[PDB]
Amino acid sequence: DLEDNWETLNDNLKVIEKADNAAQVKDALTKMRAAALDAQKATPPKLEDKSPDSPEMKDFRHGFDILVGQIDDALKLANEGKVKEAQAAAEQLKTTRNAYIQKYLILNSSDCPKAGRHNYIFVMIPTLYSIIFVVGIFGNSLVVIVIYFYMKLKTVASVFLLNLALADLCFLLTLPLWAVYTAMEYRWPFGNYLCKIASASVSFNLYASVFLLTCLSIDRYLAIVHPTMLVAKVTCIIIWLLAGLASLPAIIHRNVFFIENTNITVCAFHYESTLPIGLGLTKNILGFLFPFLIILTSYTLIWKALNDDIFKIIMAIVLFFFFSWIPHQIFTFLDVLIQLGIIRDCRIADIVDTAMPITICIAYFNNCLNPLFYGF
Ligand SMILES: CCCc1nc(C(C)(C)O)c(C(=O)O)n1Cc1ccc(-c2ccccc2-c2nnn[nH]2)cc1
Repeated sequence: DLEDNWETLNDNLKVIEKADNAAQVKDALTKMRAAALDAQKATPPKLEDKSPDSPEMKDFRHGFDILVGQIDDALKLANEGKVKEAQAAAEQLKTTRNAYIQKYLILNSSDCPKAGRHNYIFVMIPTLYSIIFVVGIFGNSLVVIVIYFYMKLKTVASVFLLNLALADLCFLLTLPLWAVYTAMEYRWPFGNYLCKIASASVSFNLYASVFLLTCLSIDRYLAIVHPTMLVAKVTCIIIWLLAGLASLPAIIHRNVFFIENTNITVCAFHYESTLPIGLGLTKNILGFLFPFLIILTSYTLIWKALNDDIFKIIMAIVLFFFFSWIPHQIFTFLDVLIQLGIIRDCRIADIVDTAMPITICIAYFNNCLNPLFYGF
């Protein structure tokens, strides 16, 4: 935990400022020495695709030798019983802290920084996120309990729809963190752990859902074109594995970063060959093309052929879900043209950046209205 180490140091360093005697100084200094060594083992935000033996990481750890070496000589004063002398030596860690934020914790400024910053986006988006949240909680909470009661896990279709309800709940728990994020004019108070798991949870919902809907399609194809409860459950737990592993880029590259040397802290992806677009497009093929073709060719048969009740809900979930992702896939494509440097105009950037939040709501609006399709 590298953020906690800096919190431990910055908190202890303030105990030195308000100190009285050498014992109180040493007690705080001895704890700061431990956190530097614990930090020196860690990997910083910007050095993700580099080895522990890289010259970048050798420089990371050398910075924390300069830290520990400075904490040594300050301790030497506190062992001798020199408080006012030691209090000065501890202020040398402020230049190390400053040096550190500049090198690893500042996101490289775009040409169009303010693009997307509009007041209505910071009131519209959170209140949308709030509605999607609480409706979706009571919505998908009702669906799981009626599956235990009424359906009682009778069908093979029933189990995939129970899983989809749970996958929607896992997503919804996190939303409050993005609601306020956007309400705070894009700044993230919740730290670096939650930056990752809350970003891994929305990628999850995309992979989980589409794999679950692929199974609902393949199920309804097999169930009434060529008329396995154990195998369905074996699939569902394997879907969670692949959706977790597909969301593993959210855990690796997401970090809380400052911007342009300011107070406000953003929870952004680090991109850093240009294979991040080359393999940033393999999510679209495996997300869209692999399921979409299988799911179209699944239903185009059984719709034309045709049991009926469960087909009506799955069709409505499937058609909406994919129609919802068209608006966003258009603008996230456009955003990749902006990131690459293909398109310059900041007025165009502004349009894409302001559109993005809205298109994201639409893509994840299904998590609260999927329960409404069960009603029917
Ligand atoms: C439902 C997501 C809510 C959300 N809204 C926003 C903004 C644009 C500020 O309004 C953000 C945001 O970019 O930080 N988020 C997090 C987020 C978005 C997409 C993804 C995502 C979705 C699919 C595939 C990959 C990712 C992803 N992972 N890491 N980075 N993007 C992950 C987290």
